[PDB]
Amino acid sequence: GSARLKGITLRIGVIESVPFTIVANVINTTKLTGYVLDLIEYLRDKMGFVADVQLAPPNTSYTGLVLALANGDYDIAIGDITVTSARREIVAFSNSISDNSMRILMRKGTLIDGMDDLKNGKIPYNRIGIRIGTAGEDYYLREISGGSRNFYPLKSRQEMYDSLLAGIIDVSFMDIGTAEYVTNNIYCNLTLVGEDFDKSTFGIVTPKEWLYAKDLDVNILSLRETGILDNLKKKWFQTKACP
Amino acid sequence: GSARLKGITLRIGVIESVPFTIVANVINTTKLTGYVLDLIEYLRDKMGFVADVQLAPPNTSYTGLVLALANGDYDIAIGDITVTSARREIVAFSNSISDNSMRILMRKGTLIDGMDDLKNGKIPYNRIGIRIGTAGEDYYLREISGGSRNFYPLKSRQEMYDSLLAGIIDVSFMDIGTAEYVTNNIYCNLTLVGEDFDKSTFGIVTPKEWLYAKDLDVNILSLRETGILDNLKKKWFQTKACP
Ligand code: MET
Ligand code: MET
Ligand SMILES: [Cl-]
Ligand SMILES: [Cl-]
Ligand SMILES: [Cl-]
Ligand SMILES: [Cl-]
Ligand SMILES: [Cl-]
Ligand SMILES: [Cl-]
Ligand SMILES: [Cl-]
Repeated sequence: GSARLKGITLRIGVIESVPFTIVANVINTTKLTGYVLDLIEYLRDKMGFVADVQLAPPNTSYTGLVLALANGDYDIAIGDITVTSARREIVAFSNSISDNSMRILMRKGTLIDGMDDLKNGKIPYNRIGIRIGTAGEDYYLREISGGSRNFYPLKSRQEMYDSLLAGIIDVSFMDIGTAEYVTNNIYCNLTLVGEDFDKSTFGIVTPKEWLYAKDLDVNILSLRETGILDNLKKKWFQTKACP
Repeated sequence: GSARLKGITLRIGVIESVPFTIVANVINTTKLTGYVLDLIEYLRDKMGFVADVQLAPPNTSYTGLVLALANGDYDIAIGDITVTSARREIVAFSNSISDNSMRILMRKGTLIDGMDDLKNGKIPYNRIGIRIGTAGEDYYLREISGGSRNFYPLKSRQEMYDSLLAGIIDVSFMDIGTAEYVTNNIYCNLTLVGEDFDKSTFGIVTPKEWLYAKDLDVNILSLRETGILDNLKKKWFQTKACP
């Protein structure tokens, strides 16, 4: 059957990723803001659930978040979470909240023209940094290395940026939204190269055969139709600090 | 509960729309080809269902196709079918098979800059053609006419083209993929104008709470990941016959 989320408490898993989910230390506690938190508020206001927002532990991967939900740790998870076939085997996803694709990230001045350089072996595989438990890893294993885990593994975006800046790796992969955001606002010495790749979608993770699937989907689609999702994207992503 | 589609017969509703579902008569019998027919065969090969493909009667609308499925006339429906909030109330949708948006269609030479001209009343409402029972109608009512069905109603794409060419209407709306195909291959004197609008997705229509939801979704996502959906889009949409 189906039912409405009105009155229900949802444990909502979120994962740090600026400007989707921004974690600020304050004194001492944490305050969450961002596209995701604003989305939650639009859904809460319309649907009437009580939002119990739970930030995933540091270094949790995207796959880890999904598995945690599947094991009953959260009721739903909201973020820049790519819909993939392996994930869909164990959880369901809402209608898409955003289109997505990936970009190559590198230091400015690095002699890389695009994905051909990665696939032709111009870069040593152990100098391609890949965050384990991400769709980027899925792409890498499918399209670059033929199943071999021969990349430089990364535990977080922060390790990615630090390793690029330190010259420990030469490239990595990011989703296009955050890729643009961080290269235009935080790391002025990092840049994007090549064509975008792996066109995909982000969706809200839910349990398989969830009682509340229809309620959530109708509401997401209504936010899409009425321009709210576009408004939130502009609010959080249309900024550029770097000169 | 859940089940696999192997060995199961699916009645698959399709709807004429070149080059998604292309309908020919031959000598008397009907032949179907296109992106949709190829997609069905990719899914059949991997999932092992028995395909019973059924073409919707002439002048069936997109809303009509969805309602026919909800009434039990089909098991699934595959085509250039937009996922909307109103439809999700009565049916479910698979994982997206394609991103989508709409374009303004017009005769070459018509002095329309973009959607603002329609919203400002540059065009008399009876010269804006809208196919009833489509997402274009939904958009018109929400964003242009404040709920007033004051447009020139159309029963099919053919009536849309004929009406534009005869000078009975000045503009209509199409999905981007087919809009490009038709103006680049069939009607060389029609053209597209303005920014894209109503970003959306296409999905396979299924019953709500369907037993086979996961099997279908995992397989669509696998076709995405392995590049088959990209290959199919290239095969059917890359052509440009017009000079
Ligand atoms: C470029 S990989 C970034 C994370 C990705 N959106 C995921 O869900 O795995
Ligand atoms: C521009 S409306 C074209 C039909 C649309 N894809 C629908 O499902 O209603
Ligand atoms: Cl969707
Ligand atoms: Cl990323
Ligand atoms: Cl499911
Ligand atoms: Cl999707
Ligand atoms: Cl416009
Ligand atoms: Cl169309
Ligand atoms: Cl449902």
